[PDB]
Amino acid sequence: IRVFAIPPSFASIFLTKSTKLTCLVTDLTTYDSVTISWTRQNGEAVKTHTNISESHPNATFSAVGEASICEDDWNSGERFTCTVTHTDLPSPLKQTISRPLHRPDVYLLPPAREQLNLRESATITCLVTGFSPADVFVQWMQRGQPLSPEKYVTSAPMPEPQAPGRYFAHSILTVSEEEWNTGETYTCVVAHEALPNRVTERTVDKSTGKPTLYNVSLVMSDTAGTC
Amino acid sequence: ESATITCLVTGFSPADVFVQWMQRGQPLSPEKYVTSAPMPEPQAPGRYFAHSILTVSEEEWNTGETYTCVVAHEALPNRVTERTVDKSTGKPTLYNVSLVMS
Amino acid sequence: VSEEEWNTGETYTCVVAHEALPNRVTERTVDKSTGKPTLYNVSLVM
Amino acid sequence: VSEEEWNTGETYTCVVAHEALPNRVTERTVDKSTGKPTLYNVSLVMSDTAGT
Amino acid sequence: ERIVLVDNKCKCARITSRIIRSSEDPNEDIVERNIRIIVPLNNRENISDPTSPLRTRFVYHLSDLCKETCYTYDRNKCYTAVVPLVYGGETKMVETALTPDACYPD
Ligand SMILES: *[C@@H]1O[C@H](CO)[C@@H](O[C@@H]2O[C@H](CO)[C@@H](O)[C@H](O)[C@H]2NC(C)=O)[C@H](O)[C@H]1NC(C)=O
Ligand SMILES: *[C@@H]1O[C@H](CO)[C@@H](O)[C@H](O)[C@H]1NC(C)=O
Ligand SMILES: *[C@@H]1O[C@H](CO)[C@@H](O)[C@H](O)[C@H]1NC(C)=O
Ligand SMILES: *[C@@H]1O[C@H](CO)[C@@H](O)[C@H](O)[C@H]1NC(C)=O
Ligand SMILES: *[C@@H]1O[C@H](CO)[C@@H](O)[C@H](O)[C@H]1NC(C)=O
Repeated sequence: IRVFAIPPSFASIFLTKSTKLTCLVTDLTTYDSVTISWTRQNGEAVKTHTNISESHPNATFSAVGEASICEDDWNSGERFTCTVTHTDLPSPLKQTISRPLHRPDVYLLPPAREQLNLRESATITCLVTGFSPADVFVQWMQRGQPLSPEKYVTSAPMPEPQAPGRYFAHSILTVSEEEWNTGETYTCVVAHEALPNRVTERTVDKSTGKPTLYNVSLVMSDTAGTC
Repeated sequence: ESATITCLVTGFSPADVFVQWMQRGQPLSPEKYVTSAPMPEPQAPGRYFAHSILTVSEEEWNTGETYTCVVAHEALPNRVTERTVDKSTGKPTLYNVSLVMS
Repeated sequence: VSEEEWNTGETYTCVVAHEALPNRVTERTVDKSTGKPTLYNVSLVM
Repeated sequence: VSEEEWNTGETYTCVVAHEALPNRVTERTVDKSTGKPTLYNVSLVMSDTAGT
Repeated sequence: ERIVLVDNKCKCARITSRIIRSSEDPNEDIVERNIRIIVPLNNRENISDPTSPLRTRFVYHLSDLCKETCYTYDRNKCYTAVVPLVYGGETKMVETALTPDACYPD
């Protein structure tokens, strides 16, 4: 019978191109055919719970108001009241959640040489800074091949020391040293708002890393306009 | 505008690390450098990883300071470990520069 | 250390401990490339 | 042309018209520093060799 | 295996790269960025307008061309400048080709 409203992450509308509403209710008493109301400013009802656990060994029956709505409705800033209708509560309580702009500063950093000297593995980081919305998702992709979710992990949002409004996040795809030094392509992409395009593709390689040698070849020839 | 320095460190089985930054042996204020919380590593659940991000002006980077990242941990034999970055801390960067006048 | 061991470019970190140090102990690293300024050679071919 | 005209030389052009030209008109330009120059005064600057 | 990062045709920069491979060991491979710039030595501030004098300055910003005026002529696109041709009392305004054999009609 706990009352709390949690908003779906903006990364959900980029991962699956859909929005899944959820109300944060913990340890609600198990009752047969429970009803849940998730009303917006229009007052329309919510679609019933899908893929829920009716019986819980720990009695943690979360009341989830799962529904699929357009992102425009939530982006409009409508008040979302989670009316937890139940037999125990005669008058359900109301909880409200709402959201009140700089482009992400994303660059890809090559791994250190000491890690390659150790030969155990290689760690590459993708610095995502200068973004005002809290949530941010970073996906790792090698030549169009998706990976396991657990191989790369993203960081929790933290306030930027220089600008309190801006936030920073670090994402890593830790890999092996052989895959790094054989020249395999690594690409970093970010799914964040306040951007001209939907996503920005950034990549770094050993060839496009720190270069040690430079033979510039400037030919002082009278012949011109040929190359 | 500025230079952003990140400090990579992994392998925390006790899972208790503090990162400090100093300039020429003088410790800096905690406002400039921030340390991320430890998180599990995909290879080994026992080992964790932590990060520190320092925001400093690019003109200070061009001066060639020590910019040491002191990482303190229990498992370290001396309980701290720092590395020094510089303008030429990587390769010697030999130049093959050539000029043809054919 | 042996000359070949120095040629291998090992870390050879020197660590020193004292009470006046901020962390009571500090580290430094010396290699073959701890100096090595950038080598510029120029060619003039016609 | 006079010698003082060649000193601090202006652009002298040779424009000729014929059937066999692609655009029917071609042009060639000479001055002091192009046609058999005494010296090749060039300033060659490279910036941001690191690149992006 | 030489990869071409960028190539500005009318500047003739040709920024390339290759990873040279030594014997198999902990990574000591030398990463190199290889460029080949052809200076004209006879072109003007406009390669199309003959009136401008000889240009001495040779500016090469690598980042600017990795992502306006340039020095080297192109073989594909046409460089056409307006030129006066006079027969008698009157004059007719006619086109011209700065360089031959580049983009002649086919
Ligand atoms: C020298 O370069 C300038 C660069 O702006 C040129 O001036 C214009 O160039 C465009 C490019 O095709 C033409 O469409 C315009 O007609 C040019 N302006 C004039 C007034 O002709 C031009 O190539 C040179 N400048 C001048 C003054 O001739
Ligand atoms: C420049 O230095 C490198 C480094 O040894 C060398 O391989 C190269 O041949 C040198 N250039 C010339 C022209 O000797
Ligand atoms: C560049 O250095 C290499 C060494 O790997 C050398 O073989 C080559 O001749 C140099 N390029 C020159 C001298 O133009
Ligand atoms: C030659 O070039 C230099 C540098 O660009 C310049 O200072 C000087 O005035 C030039 N001299 C002539 C005669 O063009
Ligand atoms: C630079 O040297 C390498 C040899 O290591 C050669 O393959 C490459 O072509 C050179 N760069 C240029 C622009 O000639």
